[PDB]
Amino acid sequence: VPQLQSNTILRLLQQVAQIYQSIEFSRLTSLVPFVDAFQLERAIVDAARHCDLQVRIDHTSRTLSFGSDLN
Amino acid sequence: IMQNTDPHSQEYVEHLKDEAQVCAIIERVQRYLEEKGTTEEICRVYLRRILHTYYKFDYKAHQRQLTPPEGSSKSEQDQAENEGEDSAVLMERLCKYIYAKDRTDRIRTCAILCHIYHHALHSRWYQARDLMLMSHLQDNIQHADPPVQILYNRTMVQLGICAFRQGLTKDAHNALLDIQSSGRAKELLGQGLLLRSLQERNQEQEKVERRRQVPFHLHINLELLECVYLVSAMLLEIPYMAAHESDARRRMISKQFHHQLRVGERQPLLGPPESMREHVVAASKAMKMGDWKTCHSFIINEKMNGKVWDLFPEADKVRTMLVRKIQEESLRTYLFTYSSVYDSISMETLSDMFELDLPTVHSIISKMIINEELMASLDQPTQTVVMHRTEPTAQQNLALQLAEKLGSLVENNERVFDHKQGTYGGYFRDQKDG
Amino acid sequence: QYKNICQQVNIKSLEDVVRAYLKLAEEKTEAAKEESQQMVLDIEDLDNIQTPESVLLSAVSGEDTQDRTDRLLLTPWVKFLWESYRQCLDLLRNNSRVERLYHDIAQQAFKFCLQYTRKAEFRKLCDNLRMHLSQIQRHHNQSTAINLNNPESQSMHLETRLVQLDSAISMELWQEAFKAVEDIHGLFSLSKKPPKPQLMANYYNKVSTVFWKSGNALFHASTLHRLYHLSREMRKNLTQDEMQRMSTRVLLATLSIPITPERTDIARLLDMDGIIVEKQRRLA
Repeated sequence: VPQLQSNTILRLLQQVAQIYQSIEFSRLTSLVPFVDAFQLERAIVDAARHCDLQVRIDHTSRTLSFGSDLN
Repeated sequence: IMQNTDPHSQEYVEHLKDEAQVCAIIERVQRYLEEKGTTEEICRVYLRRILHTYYKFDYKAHQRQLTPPEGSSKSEQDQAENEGEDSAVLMERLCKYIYAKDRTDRIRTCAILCHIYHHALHSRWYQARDLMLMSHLQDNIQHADPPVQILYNRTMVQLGICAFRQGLTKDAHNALLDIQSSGRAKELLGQGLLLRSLQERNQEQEKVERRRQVPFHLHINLELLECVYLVSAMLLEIPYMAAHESDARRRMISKQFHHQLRVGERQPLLGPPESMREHVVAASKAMKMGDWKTCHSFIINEKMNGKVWDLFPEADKVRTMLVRKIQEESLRTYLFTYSSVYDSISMETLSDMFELDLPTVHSIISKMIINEELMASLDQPTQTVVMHRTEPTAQQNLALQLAEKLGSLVENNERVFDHKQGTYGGYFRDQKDG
Repeated sequence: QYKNICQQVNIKSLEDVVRAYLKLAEEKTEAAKEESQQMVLDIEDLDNIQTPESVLLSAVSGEDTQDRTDRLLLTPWVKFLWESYRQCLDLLRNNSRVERLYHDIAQQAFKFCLQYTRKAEFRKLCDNLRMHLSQIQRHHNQSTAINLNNPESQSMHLETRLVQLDSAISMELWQEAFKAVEDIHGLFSLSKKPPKPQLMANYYNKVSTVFWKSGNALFHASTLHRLYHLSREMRKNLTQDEMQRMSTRVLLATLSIPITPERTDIARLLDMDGIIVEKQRRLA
C-alpha cells in the first residue's frame, strides 16, 4: 500500500503539468492531503530528477513552474 | 606457543594471560640494562619492549582524556599509581634512543615501523605520515628481510586505517589499493596461507612461511581491511561515476570495486544483504540514487557493527565521521544525477534533506562550481542555487563523445602519418649535423 | 555391506537400521549442545563480565564466549551429523529403485542447515543437483523405469520444492532458491508429459509470495495473478466455497499491480548495458 499511495501521488503529479502552467507552493500544499510537505517536495524533486516531469519547485520564492513548452 | 594454539579456543585466552608476565620480565631486564648494559644490548631490549607495546591501544591514556579533572578529592596515593608513563612517551623515548645510538640498520628499521604503527593506532596521522615519508622505506623495503616486510605491510594497512579514521578517504584508498588488489593480503600481512596457493608450493617453503606468521592477537581483520577499502572506493568512485556517466573515457579508479559491483549485478536474485561485500554493494546502489538513509541503514546495521565497527577502539567517532561522509558525498551524487531536472534549489531544503550544516552545504556546492563539476550559479541574497540550462541532450552527448573519438582518431592518424613520413625514413638523415 | 546382503531381498531391515542410526546421532548432538549450552555456556560467561585481561585486546577481531566454547563441545555433533547425511543416503542411495525415506533424509538435512551452519546448504544442494543430473541425463541401470510413474516423481518434486523454497527464504539465501527454481523448471520441461496434478497451485502461491519484495511487485503481482488463475482451475477441480478467499485474492492482485509505474535503470544508464534484459526474459 505505501508504494501504491506514492504511485497515486506520482499519477497526480504528472497530470497537473498539463492542467497548470505554474502554481504557488502554498496552493500546491492544500491541493494534496499528505503527511508532510517537506517529505513530498523531495519525492517530487526525485521524480523530476528522474525525468518524469519538469518542475521548478525549487526556486527562490518557493513556487513551482511547469511551463508551457520552454524547451 | 601463540603460533600453535588454536585462535578460537579458550586456551588462546589462557596463554595470553602470561603475556603480562613476559612484559614485566622485559621491564625488569630494561631497568637492569639501563644501569649496567652496553648501548648495543640496550637498543635490543628497547626493540623487545617496543615489540610488546606498539600494537596495544592505550585505554589508560584514552580514559585520562575522557575524564577532565573537574572536582572530586581523593588520596595522594592514587596519584603515584596514576604516574604510569604514557605508552606514547615511552615509545618516543625508546625510539629516539635507537635512532641516536644504533649501529645496525635492522633495529632502527624495526623501531621506525613500530613507531609509525603506534602513531597510526592512536589516530595521530600527521606524525605517522611524516615519519613514513622521512624514512624513504618505500624504495628500500624490497631488499629487507621478509619479517620486516610483513611489519611494513602491517604498518601500511594501519596507516590506511588511520587515514580512514581521519576522514581522508583518498589517502586511505591509495595506501590500501596495492595490498587488497593483489588478492594475497592474508600472506602479505603474515596472517596465514591462502588455500588456493597450497597446490603450487614446496612443503619446505610452506613450513618456513608458517613460522613467519604473526600470532592471532597481532592480526588485523581482513574483513575490516576489505570493508574500509570498499567503503573508501564507494565514496570516491560513485561521485565520479555520476558526474562522468556521459563521458566515453571512463577512468576506473578501483578495478576491485568494479569487479565486486559486476559480481553483485550478475546475481539474477539479489536477496537482503548478509555478507559485508553485499552490504557495501547495496549501499553503492542506494548512493547512486542519492538516498543517504538507506545507505546509512546498510552500512550501520547490527550485523556490520559487531563484524566491523565494534573492532575499533573508538567505534562512535568512526560512525559519526562515516555518516557525515555518506551525507556529504550523497548530496554530490544526488546533485550530479538530478541537476538536469532542477531549475533552482534552496540551500535550506538541501540542509533539511541531508541533515547537513548550511556552511558545509554552501562549501561543497561552491567547490563543485569552482571545479566546473556543476553548471550552476549561487544567489547570495536568497541562498538559492540556479542551474544553467546548458546540459547536453542525449543526442548532444553522443555528438560530444563522437567529437572526442574523432579527435582521438585524428591524433592516431597524425601518429601514423608521422611514422609513414619518417621514411621509409632511413635514407635522408645522414648529411646534416656534424 | 548391509545394503548388499539386504539387496534384492529385504529392505525393511535397512529402513529400521538407518532410521535408528540417524536417530542415535541426532540425540548425541541434542545432548552435546544442551551440555555445552547450559553447563559450559554458564561456565563461560559465568560470574562477572568486566575486564578479561586479554578478552578486551582480542575484541578488535573476535566474537562472544558462547560461540567460542560451543565450538569446543557442539561443533562436533553438528559436523558428524552433516557428514553422515552427506555420505549416508547420498553415498549409499543417490538413486536406486524404490524406497522413499529419501524425502525424510532431505527434510532432516534441511532442518539441520536451517538450525546449525548454513554453508551445508551449498554442499547438500550441489550433491542433489549432481544426482538429479546423473539420472535425468544418465539412464543406464536397473534403476527407476521413468515413463508414467508420477508417484515418486511428484513426491520428490514437491519435497525438494518446499524444502528449497523455505530453506532459501529462511536463512536469507537466495542463490539456493534460484537453483531450486531452475531445477523445478527443468523437471517441468522433462516432466511435461503428464497433464498436471495438485500441489501446482500450492507451489505457485508459495513462490509468488516469497517473491513479492526482492523483485518488483510487478513480476510478483504477475505471479500473484497466475496463482489467482490457478485458483480458478483448481476451483473448477478444487471447489472452494468461500467469498473471503476471493476477496483476499483480488486484494493481493491489486497491490502487486499498483506499486511501481517506472523503474530507475541507473546501472544501465551507466554501463552499456545488459546482459541485463535476457535475464528478465528468463524470469518471465
